[PDB]
This record gives sequence, C-alpha cells and structure tokens, in this order.
Amino acid sequence: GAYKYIQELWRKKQSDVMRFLLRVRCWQYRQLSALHRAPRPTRPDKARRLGYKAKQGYVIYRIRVRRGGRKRPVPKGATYGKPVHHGVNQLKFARSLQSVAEERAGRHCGALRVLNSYWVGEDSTYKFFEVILIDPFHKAIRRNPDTQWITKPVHKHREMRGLTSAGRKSRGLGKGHKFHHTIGGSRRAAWRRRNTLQLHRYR
Amino acid sequence: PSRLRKTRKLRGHVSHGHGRIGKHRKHPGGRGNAGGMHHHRINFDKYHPGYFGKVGMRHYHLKRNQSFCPTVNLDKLWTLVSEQTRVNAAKNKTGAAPIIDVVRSGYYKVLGKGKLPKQPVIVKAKFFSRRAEEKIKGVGGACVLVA
Amino acid sequence: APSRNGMILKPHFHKDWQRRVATWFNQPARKIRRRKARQARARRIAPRPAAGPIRPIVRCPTVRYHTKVRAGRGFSLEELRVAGIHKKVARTIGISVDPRRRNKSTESLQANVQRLKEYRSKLVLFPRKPSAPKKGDSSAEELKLATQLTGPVMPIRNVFKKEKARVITEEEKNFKAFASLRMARANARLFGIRAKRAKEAAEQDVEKKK
Amino acid sequence: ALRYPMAVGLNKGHKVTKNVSKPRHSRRRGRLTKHTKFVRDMIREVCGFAPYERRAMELLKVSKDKRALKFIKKRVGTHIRAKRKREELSSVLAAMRKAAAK
RNA sequence: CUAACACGUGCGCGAGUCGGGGGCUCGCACGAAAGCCGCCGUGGCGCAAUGAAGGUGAAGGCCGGCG
RNA sequence: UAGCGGCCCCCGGCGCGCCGGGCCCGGGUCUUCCCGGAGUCGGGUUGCUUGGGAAUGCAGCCCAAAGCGGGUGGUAAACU
RNA sequence: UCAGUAACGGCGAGUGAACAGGGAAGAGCCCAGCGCCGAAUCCCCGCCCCGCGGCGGGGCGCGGGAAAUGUGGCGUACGG
Ligand SMILES: [Mg+2]
Ligand SMILES: [Mg+2]
Ligand SMILES: [Mg+2]
Ligand SMILES: [Mg+2]
Ligand SMILES: [Mg+2]
Ligand SMILES: [Mg+2]
Ligand SMILES: [Mg+2]
Ligand SMILES: [Mg+2]
Ligand SMILES: [Mg+2]
Ligand SMILES: [Mg+2]
Ligand SMILES: [Mg+2]
Ligand SMILES: [Mg+2]
Ligand SMILES: [Mg+2]
Ligand SMILES: [Mg+2]
Ligand SMILES: [Mg+2]
Ligand SMILES: [Mg+2]
Repeated sequence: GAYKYIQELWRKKQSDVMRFLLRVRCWQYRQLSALHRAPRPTRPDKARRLGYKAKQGYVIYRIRVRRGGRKRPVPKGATYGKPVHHGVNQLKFARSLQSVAEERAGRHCGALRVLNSYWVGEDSTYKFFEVILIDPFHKAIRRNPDTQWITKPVHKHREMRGLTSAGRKSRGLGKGHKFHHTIGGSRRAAWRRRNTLQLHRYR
Repeated sequence: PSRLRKTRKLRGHVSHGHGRIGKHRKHPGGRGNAGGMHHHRINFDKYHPGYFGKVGMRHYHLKRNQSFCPTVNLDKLWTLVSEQTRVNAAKNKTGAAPIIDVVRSGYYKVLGKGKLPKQPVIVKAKFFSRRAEEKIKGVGGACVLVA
Repeated sequence: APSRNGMILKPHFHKDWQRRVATWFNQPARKIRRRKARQARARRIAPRPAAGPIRPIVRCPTVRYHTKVRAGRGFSLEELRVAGIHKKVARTIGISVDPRRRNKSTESLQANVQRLKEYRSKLVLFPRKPSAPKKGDSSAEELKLATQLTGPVMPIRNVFKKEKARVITEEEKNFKAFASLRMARANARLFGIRAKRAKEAAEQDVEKKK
Repeated sequence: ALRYPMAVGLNKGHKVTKNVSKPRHSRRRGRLTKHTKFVRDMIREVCGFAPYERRAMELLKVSKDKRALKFIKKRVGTHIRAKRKREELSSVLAAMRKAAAK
C-alpha cells in the first residue's frame, strides 16, 4: 500500500524533497497562531500508527512550543543557598517538549482526551507537534467496544498525569537492570518502599 | 520493666548520675563517628585498625550465587547417610562400598579434616581437595566428580 | 563519641524515618480477610481445584539451586503441541500456558509431557450441556464422585535416586580427581593463548618454508 | 580412561541431550523482504542522498578511504554503523560506475 | 520509646537452633489470643579459614617388605 | 442478651421456560505467499539524578541511521 | 530473605540497590502495517411496533452526512 512508501519517505528527512516541504510547512505554521485545530492530519500514516482513525469524534490540534532549555525563575540571580544550587541558565526540564505540547493541548481542550502526538516541524525557536484528541462523549466511540476504554473516568488528563507515550518516556519506566529506580509504580513508589521501617508485631 | 531500672533508684539525687563538674550536655564529642582521624584517632587506631583507606579490586555486579560453594569435612562425611548404611557396609563381606553424594545433601566441595573410619566409600562430589582425596585413597575408596 | 571498645555502627536514621513507619497491627485481620477470600473463591468455583491450574516442572536457573525443581509459570507450546493439547483449549480446561518458555533439553520436555498426559487421565470433565453429553466428555457415573482437592494439583516432589552399593574396581581407584580438576582449570585458562601461539608458530613455519 | 563430568574446564556442565527446534518467529525480525527492498529502492531513487552521504561519496570517489570512514563515523556515530554505511556507499559508487561504463 | 552493638545474667534445645513471613484450624465474648505445619527450614546465625584476586583450604606415631 | 428463633415488607444474585434478533463458525497434513511502529534508535556535549563506578536514568542543543538489522550481556576500544 | 551486602563517598561524615530462593495473588490481550472482501463501516433526522427512572431493539424512508487523505470483517510475532 501507499503507507509503506510514505513512511519510507518521511524517514528520508535530509532529501531535498522532504527538506523543501518541511521548510514550507514550518513557515506556514510559524505564520499561524500558537495553538489551533488542524482540519486533518498532516501525517496520516503516523496518526494511523499512533491510533488515529478517520471517523467522527477524532480531532487533531497543531501546536507550537518555544524551543530551548529552562532557566531558573529567580529574581536576578539570587538562588540563595549553598553554591551547589547556584545554577540559573544551564538547567534542563525533566519533561520533553512533546509532553509540554500535549499538556497544553489537553489543558486548552478540557472536554477531550489526549491520545498521542507527533512531530511535524521545527526551527531555531519553535517546535511543532500535532496531537490527537478524542471526544469521549460521542456515540461513534461510545458504541465501539474496543475504543470505549478512553471514555472511562480513570483516563482523565493522561498528559497531565504522564500517561501518554511521550509523557511516559520521562518517568524512567522500563524492565531490566537499567530501570531499578522505578521498581513498583514509579520513583515515588520505589522511594517509599525503600524508605520505611517494617516494624513487625514481634520483631 | 521500669521497676528494675536505674532511674527509679536515682530519684532525689540532683545530678542523676552524670556529675556536677561536667554535666550531661547534648553532644560533647560530636555526633556519630565524627573526628575519627582528628580527636578520636587514638581510639580508632587502638580498636579498629585498618578502618581508613582502600584495598583490593572493585567487582561491580557481584552475584553471590556464582560463588556459592558450601563445604563439608571428612569427619562429618559419614553423617550424611544413615547409621544403618554404615553398619551394613561395615559387616558386609562382599567388599561393596556405599555411595555418599554430598550434592544431594547440599554440599559442593569436600575438605579433608577429620579421621576417617576404615571402610571403603564412594564419595561423589563437585570439588575435592588434595588431602581429602589422599585420605579417601588411603582408607580405600573412590572419588567421583559430578557437574 | 566512641566508648572504650566496640563496633563502629552506621544507623540509617538520619532521615525523617518516624513519618514513614509501617506498623503491622493489621496482620491478623489481613490473614483473616485473605482466608475468607480464599474460601469464597473456592466455593465460587464449585468442582474445580482450589489451588488453580496445574503447572509444569522447571529447574531453578542458578548454580546455587540448579539441583532443585520448582513449579513453573506455565506449560510451553512445544510441550502442549507434542502432548496434543491446543493452546487455547488448555487454559479453559485447566492447564496453565505461557509462550515465553523455550525447551533447550529433552528430559524436561518429556517430563512435562508425562505430567500433561497424567493430568488428562486424571481430570473429570463435566458436560458442556447438563442434559446431553458430548463425545469429548466424561460419563455420568463418575460425576457423582467429583470433589475439590486441596493444595496444588499433583504437587512437585524432589525425588532422589539411590543406586545400590557398588564394588570397587581398580579402574576408578587410579583416578586423580584433584589433579584432573587442576589441569581442567589450567586448560580452560590457557586455551585461547595456546591457540594463538599455535597459529603464529604455523604461520612462521609457513614463512620459513616459503 | 575415566571422563567424569566436571563443573570446570572446556566441557563444564551437567550433560543433557539438546533437542533441535524451529527458531521462534520473533527472531525473524529485520530480515529483508523482497517487497520491502523494492519499496526502499524506489524511495531512494525518487529522493536521492543526504548531503553528508554525498560528501562521503566524493571522498570515496577521490579514494581517501580512511578519511571517508572517519568522516562517516563522526557524522553518524558508532564504528559498526560507519562501516556498514561506507560499504553501502561504495556499492552505490560501483553500481554507478558500472552503469556509466555500460 | 524504637533500632543497632557489646558484655553479664536466667530459661529451652544443643552441632545445631529459630517460624518472626505464610498457611491449616466451624474466624470473631475473652479470641487481634492459643494450637498445629516438618517435603512450609526458603532463609538467618553457627558448623572453616585465608588471599587484592585467579584460588587454595586445617595431625600423624611404630614393625614386616631392597638403613 | 442467647437461639440453623418467629412474623411482615423491599431489592439482588444463581437456575428454568417462552418470543424475537445476530451467528454460520473448527482441527491436522501438504503447496504458495507475507511479515512490522524515524528527527526514533544511536553518537557528541551540557545540566540534573542514581549504588551504577571511561557516564544508571531524564532532558536541552548538534549530528543522525539499518535491515542476516537493532537493543542488552555492570570497565573505555578494535577483531571474533 | 538476599543485605546494611555489590557499590557510591573531601573513600570522611555518611549513603546503598538488584538477581536468584520461599510465599500472597495470578489473566491475558488488541491495533497500525502487510494483504483479501462491490465501504461489506459509522453518526443523525421522520414514521410504525416493544418496554422505556442507566434512551435501546426491529422494520420502513430515490432522508441527510461522515468516510477511499481509508470504516468494518479476517489478522499481530505465541507466526499469519
Ligand atoms: Mg526534577
Ligand atoms: Mg529516549
Ligand atoms: Mg551521691
Ligand atoms: Mg563529660
Ligand atoms: Mg571542665
Ligand atoms: Mg548523651
Ligand atoms: Mg564516657
Ligand atoms: Mg561498651
Ligand atoms: Mg547525587
Ligand atoms: Mg566487559
Ligand atoms: Mg548477614
Ligand atoms: Mg580523607
Ligand atoms: Mg540519597
Ligand atoms: Mg526474585
Ligand atoms: Mg500460591
Ligand atoms: Mg485496515
């Protein structure tokens, strides 16, 4: 099918064809506003892969996030304390810009549920992501057995609780010797389990 | 019980068994193991030599299970099997020797320390020592290796 | 400050440990609740085994325990296929199945096949419809004697094989086991360097000949 | 003489027969399929090459092989990936030269 | 008051010892107690030390057979 | 209060039957085809974090893939 | 339980996991892609019949729309 060709194309981002396209789009997206609803996915294949389906109730929002790192919000310097905490303007945020974009989209559209997101373009000062949202109260998804999980109350604000694919990457979740910090639910859970006294009844 | 403790006998003595000249202050010498090299050096050197410094190689992902190797000695070697086994071997006349498997009982290496009673034995193990081997050979018997 | 003589100690109470303390005053209540849930499920599944599905024979994966035998997670597909059990039907008729486990050897595979065949011979299967039985089913008379069994089904045992007392021959009395171990260690350690030395000696001989 | 199984040595380990079996289908991933090769070569033909790839191709054409390897390693990463990329670029150059000659 | 350690004392068993976790006991006034498990001793401490490590790993004394 | 004590009302769960609707479904052998997630992995650097120590994990920036490939095999590197 | 251990630390003060083992519980699955089926798919308005206090089922509409920039059935690494 055509998707496989498309995918192998998009993997060739340094080719002149894709480079020209990316340039033109990025110009268009920068000309547009910071957050707006796109009529249809720019990457139909990627939306397919992440879980989008071309049916009523699936909406797509294109959003831009300012690039760079995170400088410490302190008055001038004045991060009062020991010198180890004197850093201001070389620190890095713990979550990725993709996660930031998803959380912004979810906050703006509080009546929808965030499914996934993908990268569509970038420049020196901006990064552009298209994020899939689902209207949980549309019959077209409430009557479909295999997608009605998202309509459950448990799945509110997955991007805010770090449950999407992009958000999960920052939590250090994994299996094996590389991810001992999060044995259990997460870092919080592992730290709790390791830092309590099990004062038994008999001792 | 609080009945039998020194505090009950100490009521009425202002001082509470801690002196008048030098009181019971909070932390006169520093908390924990402070001053190990400066003002507790004499005690540390007199009672815990070798405390400070480094020695040996670092082994990062140590797994004790690889090095697991319990040992048994020849004086205990006959206790692995029942007494009836040993007495039957003793009064047997065909020359047959009982087989003792230390791996079955949970030992991997046989070390030869004790005296061995004079009767043939077929000791099968995973590792042997030279002296244990020569003890078994001298008493008459066989050494069998298993994996 | 150190006293006269004693051990250097490192108590790990330099954090706010008193806020995170797990008292166990609910231990008997927890045991009672777990019991009640256990009996409730046992009553819920009326004739089925209380413990659950049968499980397989496995060897512990370590030098420390490889002599022992556990109860595994589930039977693997090779064993099911060679025992003639469908992977989907095994779960619904009471056989634990996992697809992750491989089978490097044949003794373990044959042992688990024997276990599955014994389980098939032993289980009593109720009619899919209580009125009319089917071909792959158990007859009516032995249904009256179907009861729950406690504990794991066909429990795992570590059985040790005796061989009788043997007579010594001179063949095994000349075996230098300690020497054999030492030369085995030496050969294992020096195998590669000996191969490299042989290789360079061979190429030097070839060069000299040419 | 006597050959007892041992915990140490070249043939260390408890003896047991090892049964052959068909490899798991999961191990098949990455194997190149004819249709996938067709698709990838079509996409390469329509797209072209990356600027670093064509610079490395120029280096190979002028036959500075060590320079090409070093540049590709710097541009891409690991030495294994560098070697594979250099081999594929040399194959592409050979194919182009053969086509030009014939 | 809790935890750790040291030593002294009392009791049980003893080259062993210890169910603390779990389970079985018609759950339930006391009883959230008590009893039992033994193919639930996994495991801890002890029974072997030494070396940085590869590793090694704990008596011998007399007569006949070629001082 | 004790009691497998009594009476009345309401709700549920489990079985049985009836009507209507959907469903036409499986296993073995042989032959032929097909099979995968990209500004992602990975590399450099910077900052934080971790018992993780020539960099455990996370993130910013720059570079940026492959298909007998890729990841892991707790000391950096090449070959196997 | 491993274990205050491997390890980190002006290697000072201090910090510090994991595998295996025994238990409590125990349950497995689904897409995209690759392909085959006349889009075989879904939402909504009108009328008729059922009960409707968790707005559903059946039929009739040359009723409207979504959707080929891809809905549904088969199918997912345990191969199909
Ligand atoms: Mg942080
Ligand atoms: Mg990553
Ligand atoms: Mg006085
Ligand atoms: Mg004083
Ligand atoms: Mg004074
Ligand atoms: Mg004091
Ligand atoms: Mg004092
Ligand atoms: Mg003292
Ligand atoms: Mg730190
Ligand atoms: Mg190494
Ligand atoms: Mg200990
Ligand atoms: Mg110092
Ligand atoms: Mg810390
Ligand atoms: Mg474990
Ligand atoms: Mg259990
Ligand atoms: Mg499809």
